[PDB]
Amino acid sequence: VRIKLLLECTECKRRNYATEKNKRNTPNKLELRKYCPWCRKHTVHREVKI
Amino acid sequence: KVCEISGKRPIVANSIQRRGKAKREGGVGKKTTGISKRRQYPNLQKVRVRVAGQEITFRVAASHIPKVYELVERAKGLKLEGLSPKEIKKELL
Amino acid sequence: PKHGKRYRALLEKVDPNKVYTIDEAARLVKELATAKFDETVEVHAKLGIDPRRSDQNVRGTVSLPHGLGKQVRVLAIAKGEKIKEAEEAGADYVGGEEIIQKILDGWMDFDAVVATPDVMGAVGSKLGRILGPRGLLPNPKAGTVGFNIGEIIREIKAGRIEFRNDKTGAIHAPVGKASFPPEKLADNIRAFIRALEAHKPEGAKGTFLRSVYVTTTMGPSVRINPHS
RNA sequence: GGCUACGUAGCUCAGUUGGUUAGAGCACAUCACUCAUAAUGAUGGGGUCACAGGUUCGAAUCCCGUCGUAGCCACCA
RNA sequence: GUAAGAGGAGGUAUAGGGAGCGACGCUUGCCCGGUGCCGGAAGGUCAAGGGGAGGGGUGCAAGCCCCGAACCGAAGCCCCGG
RNA sequence: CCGGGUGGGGGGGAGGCGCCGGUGAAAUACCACCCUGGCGCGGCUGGGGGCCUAACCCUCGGAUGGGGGGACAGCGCUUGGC
RNA sequence: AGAGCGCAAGGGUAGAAGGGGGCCUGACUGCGAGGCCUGCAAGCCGAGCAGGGGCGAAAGCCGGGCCUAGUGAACCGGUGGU
Repeated sequence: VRIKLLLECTECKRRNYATEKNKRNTPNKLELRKYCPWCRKHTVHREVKI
Repeated sequence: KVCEISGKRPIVANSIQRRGKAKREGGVGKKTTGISKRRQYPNLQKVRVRVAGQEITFRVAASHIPKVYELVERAKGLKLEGLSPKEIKKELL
Repeated sequence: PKHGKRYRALLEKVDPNKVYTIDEAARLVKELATAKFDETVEVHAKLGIDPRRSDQNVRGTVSLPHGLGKQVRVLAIAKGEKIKEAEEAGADYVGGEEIIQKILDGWMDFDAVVATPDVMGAVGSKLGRILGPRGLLPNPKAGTVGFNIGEIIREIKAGRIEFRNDKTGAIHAPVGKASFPPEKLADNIRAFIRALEAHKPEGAKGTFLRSVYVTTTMGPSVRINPHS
């Protein structure tokens, strides 16, 4: 449910994608998790948009 | 009716106000989808101008009055005598 | 008598319907300073950001590619080690954690403060009723939080400038100093334009460059085409 | 969805562009006055100004963030 | 009646139309909370409209097309009471 | 805000004032803009009232006109409601 | 092994799935051998492969949760990119 909602992280250094979920209710300030983009190896990743 | 100048007669059915509801984009659409059908017909009016020897009335279009006074103008160019209402009026044009 | 005699002459020089631009402003508004000493070019800049917007009142921190030349002396409360940095910069009695009372126990003579982030906490809590409120204490962007804020001690000695919105954006660029002629005026004003366009809100419509009034400090000013 | 008004003492209600010193009647309280209840007066307990945030040296007095309440338009593959 | 016009009525508020009960005698009580209906020169939301801050495509440009803020636009519903 | 400020007319005259000091959030001549509320106008844009008649509507023994209403009504188009 | 293993119960488990700490982020990317299942459609399982990543002295585990419930084909359109 929206409270857990749905959000998507994106790499820095222009765009890139990967799909995830949140939990605003739970102490979830902001997210900057570490993943891998289509282009190149594992790098950064920032959370943004619905 | 039918204007005594450049025709101009009524328009029906798929003439319109339609109702419709239409479509645009304001989400998935303005309201998306939506549609219907209706009716629509011209203007007309009155110009009972003097001119020449007598008095004469007119059924004019919503933007063709200057043409009427022009008709007056051409009319003067000939001889307009004798008590003949619409008879002179028709002779004009 | 109303605005004085000097300003009535200096009234017959404005013709309150003009522009000048940074050019004619540099020159003729160099002239417009026949009252005393070093009048501060007062670029008075006004825009529109709803006199608070929670966080949209600039901060602008500038030394204007020339120099003021006045004083701040910084003072600073730079926890011993940091004092040393300020000891090569312009900072009177850098007192790591004890000149605090030569601010709090009523002993002025200073500006800026620079301090450190460490003491910021400490020294931000003690003097947050005079310095900060009125203008000095940290404001973590006014060249008053750090050790690289001593390179900023240098920056402030060369000129801090503080641009804030108050109620009209307003801000008063302070150079001119009625001893700079066309040159220094030209490049100072143009620099301030650059900083003006450096610090911009996140979506404030209107004119982010109406009022310029580049008055020295004693007289006329009428705009600068607020752009050129 | 969009825009409007509002939500403060157990009860109901004002103080609203500051800056002071957050109320009013009911009610609870130990008294006071009546020979006698009630009428009314006094002192206390109960605000945590819809919640936080930010503007201010200093907001219940303003902008901002969430909800509940309502109102009209208006959306729903 | 699309309409011209028609009746109403060449009648005029003791008259013309709509609804309930039904001579006559007694008599007709409480509820404006929901709703219908009367009224009301503050206001809330909304139409096209007026307007033009601001954006973009394109031509070297002059230019043209499109998007559109602030704020002013009724009936109405909310509103206030009968 | 009942305390002074703001403005003009004048007498009269060579004399009158601003910082720090002091107080508080702030220091108060002068300069720059802006806000608060206000007042006068200028660009745009509306609400409401009176009058005239010549549009248009009616009416009086043929009326070319006299008399009433009148920019509403009537009508065409478009706008939203019910 | 009657404890616990989020939630219902079944099945299962202390040679761990339970409970404590450390680094992290494999709710990984491009593919998927071959099988469950079966009217279609949808659902179920996963070796290995290659890119790189985390832990491990290592041998090695990792394509979310002990599993079975927590779900909606398509048509339409929003939004960022190619």
